[PDB]
Amino acid sequence: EVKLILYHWTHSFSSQKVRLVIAEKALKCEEHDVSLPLSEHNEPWFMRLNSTGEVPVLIHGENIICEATQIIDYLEQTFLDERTPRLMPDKESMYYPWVQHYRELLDSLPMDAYTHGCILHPELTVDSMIPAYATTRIRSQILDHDNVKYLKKILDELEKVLDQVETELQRRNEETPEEGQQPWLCGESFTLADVSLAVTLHRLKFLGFARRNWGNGKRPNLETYYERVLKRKTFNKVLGHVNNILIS
Amino acid sequence: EVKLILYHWTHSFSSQKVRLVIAEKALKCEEHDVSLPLSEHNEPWFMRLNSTGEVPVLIHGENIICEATQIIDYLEQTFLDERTPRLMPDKESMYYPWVQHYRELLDSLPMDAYTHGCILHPELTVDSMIPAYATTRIRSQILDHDNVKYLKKILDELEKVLDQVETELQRRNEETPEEGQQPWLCGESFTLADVSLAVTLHRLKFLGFARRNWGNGKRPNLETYYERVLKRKTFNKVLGHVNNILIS
Repeated sequence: EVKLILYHWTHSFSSQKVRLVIAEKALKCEEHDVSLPLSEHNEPWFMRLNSTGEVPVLIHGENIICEATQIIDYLEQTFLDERTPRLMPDKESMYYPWVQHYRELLDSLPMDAYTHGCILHPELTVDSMIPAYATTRIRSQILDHDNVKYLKKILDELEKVLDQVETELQRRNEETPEEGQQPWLCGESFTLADVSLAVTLHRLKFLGFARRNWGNGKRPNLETYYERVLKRKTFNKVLGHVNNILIS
Repeated sequence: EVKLILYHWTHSFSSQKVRLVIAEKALKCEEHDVSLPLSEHNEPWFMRLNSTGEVPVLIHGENIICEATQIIDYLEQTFLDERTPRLMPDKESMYYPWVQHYRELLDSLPMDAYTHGCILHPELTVDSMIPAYATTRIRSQILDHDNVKYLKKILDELEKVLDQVETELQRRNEETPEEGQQPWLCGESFTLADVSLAVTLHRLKFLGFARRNWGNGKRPNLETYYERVLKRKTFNKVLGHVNNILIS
């Protein structure tokens, strides 16, 4: 039969979203982790995050797509079996603009900039999971140069995106009955915007910028969202150990 | 050992150049032809040329590149063994500007536009190898719309690129002794610009625009170049039967 194939770096933002979509849609893929346990210079996966995560690539028989966003879209378009769950509304529906908006909003964030801003400029992190011995190595080894001003700017922009999200989630909470199917950001169905939000929050925690953005009575609906998605079966299967620096 | 892998459409301009580079550099790859012998609608490979040729993808252990030009560059950069022949001059050399210039010159051509301009607007072709039954199917089935003016414009631009090439080849002929190692476009070494020129000319013949551009005393040095490269072992191994509509 025509088989799905994927070549990816397990510890990569792109691959994380793609694999989560493959699991949400119940699709069976032949995932191949191409990442090395240790680099030529014996850099673990966390010290290697600076290195490009290598955009993933899907091979569906004859078709070939190589980009997280594109591969995700292709999976949605090609697998239309009634059993396969859909992670997007119908184009005609009045949901699609909102869903796509928030997906883009969260996909526009410069995660690559953050990942380098915690290794560097580590004072802006809180409870970062990246070993500090990587900071010194990167700082001395020497992409955009290190400007605390720049890093502080994009993090203030991250606050804006997450503030919008927090508002929408609060609206969801007000609408839903206490005892009832709790909805996600856009609706009761797990959308593509939810896979972006979920992976974003998870990576942010690895960087330590999570505590600053939500917690201790800040963005409470966002805090609840994160604890909820951490328990989801799909999340713990794909992204479960992706933040553990020991497992690699 | 770290192995090379490639997923490609045998009858695709991109894959043709890449596979030719892999052969010129003597590298061993695990090429996988993903193209189908016949489509879902039973369209042979030539009637399927309209369909995107699917950019190829190289997987070198941990590294992943998915674009003809990029994959070619990567192969040049990563395989630096003395045995591996180099298809480019040294960056410092005064050759590199010229070589890269002609490579870009020939890579800028809109081959995708030509491939659709011969199926459509077939009067501009001469001895086209595409069965004419594909023309009628495409013309009625209905990317940029069909304007004879547009097609005639880009073909006049193709004449300019090939006229430059013809001039450079004439200079090569004047420099070289009759009895001596005949040089290619840029020098005695087979460059990346030569793989572009070679595959370009070969595809053009499949489209029928070859006769118009060279032949019968027109661009004689270019005609000689084409007959010469057709005999090259690397060419007949990779691109040998890529223009034969029977072999598929």
